[PDB]
Amino acid sequence: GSWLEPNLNRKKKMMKGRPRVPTGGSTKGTTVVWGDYGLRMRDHHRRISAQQLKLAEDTIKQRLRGQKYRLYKRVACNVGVYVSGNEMRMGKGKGSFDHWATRVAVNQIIFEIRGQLHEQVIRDAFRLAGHKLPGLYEFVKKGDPPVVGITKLEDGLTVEDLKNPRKK
Amino acid sequence: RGTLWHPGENTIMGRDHTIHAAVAGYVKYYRDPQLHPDRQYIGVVFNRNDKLPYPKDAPRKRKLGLVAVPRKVEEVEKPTMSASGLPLFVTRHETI
RNA sequence: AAAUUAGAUGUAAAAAAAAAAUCUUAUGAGGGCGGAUCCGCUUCUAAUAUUUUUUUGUAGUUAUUAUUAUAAUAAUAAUCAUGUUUAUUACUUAAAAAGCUUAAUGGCUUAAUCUUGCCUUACUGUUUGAUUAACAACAAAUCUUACAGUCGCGUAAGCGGGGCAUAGGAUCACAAGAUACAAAAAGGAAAGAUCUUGGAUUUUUGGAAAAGCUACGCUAGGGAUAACAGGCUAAUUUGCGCAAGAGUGUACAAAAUGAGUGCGCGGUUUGGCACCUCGGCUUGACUAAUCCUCAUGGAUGCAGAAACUAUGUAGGGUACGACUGUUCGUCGAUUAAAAAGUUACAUGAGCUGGGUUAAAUACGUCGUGAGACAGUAUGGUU
RNA sequence: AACAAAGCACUUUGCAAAAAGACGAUAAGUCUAAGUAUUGAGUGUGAUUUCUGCCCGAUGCCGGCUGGUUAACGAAUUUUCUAAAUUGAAAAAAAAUUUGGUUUCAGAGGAACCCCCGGUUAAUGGCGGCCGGUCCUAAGGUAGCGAAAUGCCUUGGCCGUUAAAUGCGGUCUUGCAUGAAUGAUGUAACGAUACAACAGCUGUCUCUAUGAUUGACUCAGUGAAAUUGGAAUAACUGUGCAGAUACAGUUUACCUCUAGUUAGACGAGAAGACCCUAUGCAGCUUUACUGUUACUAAUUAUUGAAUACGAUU
RNA sequence: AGACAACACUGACUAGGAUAGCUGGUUUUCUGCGAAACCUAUAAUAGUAGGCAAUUUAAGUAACAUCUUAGUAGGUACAGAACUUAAUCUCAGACAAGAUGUAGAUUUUCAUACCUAGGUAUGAAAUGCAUUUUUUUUUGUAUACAUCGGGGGAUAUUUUAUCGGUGAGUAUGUAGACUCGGAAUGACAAAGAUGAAUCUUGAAUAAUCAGACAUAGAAUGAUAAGGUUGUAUGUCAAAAGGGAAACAGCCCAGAACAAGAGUUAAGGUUCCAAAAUUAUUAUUAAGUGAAAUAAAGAAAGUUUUUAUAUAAGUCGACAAGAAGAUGGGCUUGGAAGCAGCCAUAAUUUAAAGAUCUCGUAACAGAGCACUUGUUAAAUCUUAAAAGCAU
Ligand SMILES: [K+]
Ligand SMILES: [K+]
Ligand SMILES: [K+]
Ligand SMILES: [K+]
Ligand SMILES: [K+]
Ligand SMILES: [Mg+2]
Ligand SMILES: [Mg+2]
Ligand SMILES: [Mg+2]
Ligand SMILES: [Mg+2]
Ligand SMILES: [Mg+2]
Ligand SMILES: [Mg+2]
Ligand SMILES: [Mg+2]
Ligand SMILES: [Mg+2]
Ligand SMILES: [Mg+2]
Ligand SMILES: [Mg+2]
Ligand SMILES: [Mg+2]
Ligand SMILES: [Mg+2]
Ligand SMILES: [Mg+2]
Ligand SMILES: [Mg+2]
Ligand SMILES: [Mg+2]
Ligand SMILES: [Mg+2]
Ligand SMILES: [Mg+2]
Ligand SMILES: [Mg+2]
Ligand SMILES: [Mg+2]
Ligand SMILES: [Mg+2]
Ligand SMILES: [Mg+2]
Ligand SMILES: [Mg+2]
Ligand SMILES: [Mg+2]
Ligand SMILES: [Mg+2]
Ligand SMILES: [Mg+2]
Ligand SMILES: [Mg+2]
Ligand SMILES: [Mg+2]
Ligand SMILES: [Mg+2]
Ligand SMILES: [Mg+2]
Ligand SMILES: [Mg+2]
Ligand SMILES: [Mg+2]
Ligand SMILES: [Mg+2]
Ligand SMILES: [Mg+2]
Ligand SMILES: [Mg+2]
Ligand SMILES: [Mg+2]
Ligand SMILES: [Mg+2]
Ligand SMILES: [Mg+2]
Ligand SMILES: [Mg+2]
Ligand SMILES: [Mg+2]
Ligand SMILES: [Mg+2]
Ligand SMILES: [Mg+2]
Ligand SMILES: [Mg+2]
Ligand SMILES: [Mg+2]
Repeated sequence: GSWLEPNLNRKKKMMKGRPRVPTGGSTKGTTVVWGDYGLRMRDHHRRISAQQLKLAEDTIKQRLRGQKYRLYKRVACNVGVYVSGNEMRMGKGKGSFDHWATRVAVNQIIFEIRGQLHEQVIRDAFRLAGHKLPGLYEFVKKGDPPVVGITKLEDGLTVEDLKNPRKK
Repeated sequence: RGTLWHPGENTIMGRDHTIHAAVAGYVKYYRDPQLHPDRQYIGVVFNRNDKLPYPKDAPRKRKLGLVAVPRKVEEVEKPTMSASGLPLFVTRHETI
């Protein structure tokens, strides 16, 4: 399939669910792994649609057209969102398929980029993509430390320090 | 549904895989790698302090489970005539 | 592409001996001390396991090489084999899948699968303990024990009261067998009783033989469930703002214009929930997201004029007519302009009753019909 | 605009004891009628002009076989219990047969309805698709009419009428969903029916003004009513069974009446109106369930004979 | 016309004979205890029955509750990528030896035809670079022998930093029907201890069967509802009192009656209004705020921190400079740094992009990057982050 159209059945209805909320110190998906720069969702955990991620991709291509770059996607739309009619009454079963979506935890990377381009030219492409995506986004470089929840592990900070009851 | 636990010491499995107690004791959940390295068993021991599985070289621990009563010696006195003066049984034999 | 057959892990198979320690066990020494066998302390011995532990030995046989005088010594290699090599035997060979009466889940590979032999226990009566006192009661249910009776398989121990497990409703009436209970004066019988058994979309499946209209309607109730309004909400809206800027603007992003979007306000439209069971006329009040009038910034795209956009600003004004029951909308002709919204979509104990609108009636459509209709038409105690 | 109506049409009625129809806990009997097929009753349509097409398959009704079916009746069959007798058994014994009583089974033949054949549309009713061709039906909407009292789309198109036409009139039509006695269509005459236009006329309006009488107001006389938990009964914002004179906060207000006015007191009155509920009702409908009748058919009895023919075989 | 038949007519009036699982009502005091709005069944869903269970007071208790210690069942949060699901990323290939042709130095060893055990040669090898090597016409070792179709282009034919597929990865993510790892909590039972009899049984015998809100976590809806529906806990219901301005459900706390500057909870202490105008250190200048947080975002508001510049003159202003090959080549009517395309090693300078912003039809021309000088700061430059504000 694709990162926007999975090889799943639209008839099997999926429960709403919730995005992951790491409460045990997990940094899963909070670092740049493939590209040199990344786009991080820094505010809150959300469920992004496939039409919003497609527009974000078009915005990065429209701004970087005519140049050499490699765009990576770290999210996959594998969550079916079934919307019942707004004009319908409550009950009478679950709604029909509307669109695909993906659940993203806080401080996770959405897009990564690698190419022979200038940093400022990539900051603008991610700035525009962030403007059109739901929530607040941030520019990240490869090598930056991971994030535990909403706290960055900077200046020798470790996960065991965040778990230690004594922190004063 | 199926044998998640297997019948061990002093237990019997039912038709529907239900595990029962076969003696009066205390339930025990344990594993026996000597008998099977991938099974877990349920047992019943007579002493709450016993630990299963028992070592294969130790004597079986078993209880009598009987009560002593005086034996009944039968008396050969069954009468032949009933209280009404009638025979309790009449015997007939054929002839060829 | 799809027919059959043959394959698809590895190891082991002469043989050990010895010392200590760590537990754990013992219906071992009838151990000892207290309160033979029970309980608490316990020393010794024995057994399993564990240590990478202190080690000793690792031959014999067949052959090879070297040395020594065919034999001895050392080293190297091979070595399950007294057995019709198609060897055999033991252990090992992820997960999924196949199979196991039917879906799914769990389970079985050391059997619950498969093959074969002999069989019918898919037995009769009674009965134990459970399902943390089955289904959060009762009942119909599920699992299980023992005794008696007598059959099967097995060398034996023993197993067997259907199926690997989880998806088939009673009473009543009726019918077929048994039991020897009672027998309405008496002898019989009939009709009854007990046990076994059978026939059910009794499917509203704890089990009635059962179609509609009412706008001519009635009674008891509910607002415990609707239509109007209010309340909550804000998907949506013919309501707006801000951010970013693909693009249009001969040039030039932001004079004007603004794709698909993101962040919000507001409570006008259509909706959700269920706290709670029209229009016109007259007369206002209020809001400001402004149609005119007043001040004003920007405008390769502000010469002037007029208009565009935007900022202040709600004092006053925003009229007349034709059509439509109309708010709305369309149109005629003037005007500086002929803008909106809230107020129970202001105002019927102020008016109107054209729309909606009970009884009458007709048309079309639907209905076997009585009748019905988000239909249409004339009339209808304000 | 509904009903009736003159007219039109269909069905029915032969009168010999009761013409049919209606009435009669149910009859005698009455009306029909001192009538007789040009009579009476029932049904639909609704003067007259011009007309009333296709389908008898379904439903209803009528007619029809020396037919089928066929309840009662009935040829031929059969059983339970018991009494007595016989046979049998004659051992602890039933069992079988005949008869009496008692109690069951049983159906060759044998009515109407029904099955079957035909007739009937001013009987209830029906009157097509696909692309000149083709499939289907009992038959496929004929004549005429047609944005209609019938039309959702829709304010259909065009013309006339208006300064401006969702109206009205004329006209074309592919008419969601016209149609021929549930009649089709066009005039004269008639209408407190409905719609539209013109002229005149007007206080309907622009836009009201003045005048008159009676009430309203005051004095004297007489003297009600609905209503009322109790009240010392302000404004705003908020709150709250979610719209406050009464709660919170703040503001404002000397006490008490009269005449006006109706914004609120979710004002009053009417269980008035709607929706829903009840194993509550009523009337009506029908191929709902279960029943009773009209009516039809057969037959014991009242009720006795003759002859022939036909069919069973 | 369901019209009329004497208040009434889709069937009058009157006398006799009803029911109503529905609505309303049910009258003195004191005292003790004290629910439920759930399950199952029902022609049920406004009802009813049986349970759970409120009450009365006897008979029992190895009762019941709680904690401690040891033990047991079970897989949630979390975490992870093993198995399974979605998507994505990387790799798909290396060494040793041998062989091959080559350029060498012409020493040594070896095989050869010689001469006379040496030597002239003549060949090979040794030494140094390549080449061949994942199934080859190259064996071995180590490894998963480790890869196929289609479509472009190149020349029946080969090739790919293109698509799909296979293999490998202790690569990245994803989770109601994934759980290898794995809590707390809760549940079961044993002993002991504690406690307010709270437990069981016997006998007697009810009410209740739309619950509401808060908190956490879900399904549903639209990650809306004072929405609907489960789970856990509590309150209200049936609970007054203090706090939350007013307040069923929130924070405290359970009212038998009085007295007290009594002791406290939540909550507060300038005045309304009982109690601090009580102390310490900072921030804010907006009445922001002060008992119901409006967002993204903007910005010489301010503070702090962390980097950083400065008499080698920071920062700002001012003065002058800012060359030459050269009008780079192409394109174009024209393209001269500045429409577009390609290139953009140099050169000389205190420095100067084959050119960043205006300008010309094209040149010209005015600025910038950059360079020097003058003025001039002795805690005084610039930037970022954070806090509170606009
Ligand atoms: K016909
Ligand atoms: K016929
Ligand atoms: K016929
Ligand atoms: K017969
Ligand atoms: K026609
Ligand atoms: Mg965004
Ligand atoms: Mg089997
Ligand atoms: Mg067998
Ligand atoms: Mg139970
Ligand atoms: Mg008798
Ligand atoms: Mg039932
Ligand atoms: Mg049941
Ligand atoms: Mg009507
Ligand atoms: Mg309600
Ligand atoms: Mg200007
Ligand atoms: Mg003024
Ligand atoms: Mg209104
Ligand atoms: Mg009013
Ligand atoms: Mg009238
Ligand atoms: Mg006529
Ligand atoms: Mg007659
Ligand atoms: Mg008529
Ligand atoms: Mg007519
Ligand atoms: Mg008979
Ligand atoms: Mg016959
Ligand atoms: Mg005709
Ligand atoms: Mg007709
Ligand atoms: Mg007076
Ligand atoms: Mg209020
Ligand atoms: Mg008061
Ligand atoms: Mg009033
Ligand atoms: Mg008045
Ligand atoms: Mg009527
Ligand atoms: Mg009447
Ligand atoms: Mg109490
Ligand atoms: Mg409760
Ligand atoms: Mg029932
Ligand atoms: Mg009820
Ligand atoms: Mg696990
Ligand atoms: Mg609620
Ligand atoms: Mg209550
Ligand atoms: Mg209280
Ligand atoms: Mg206060
Ligand atoms: Mg004090
Ligand atoms: Mg004070
Ligand atoms: Mg303030
Ligand atoms: Mg050039
Ligand atoms: Mg130029």
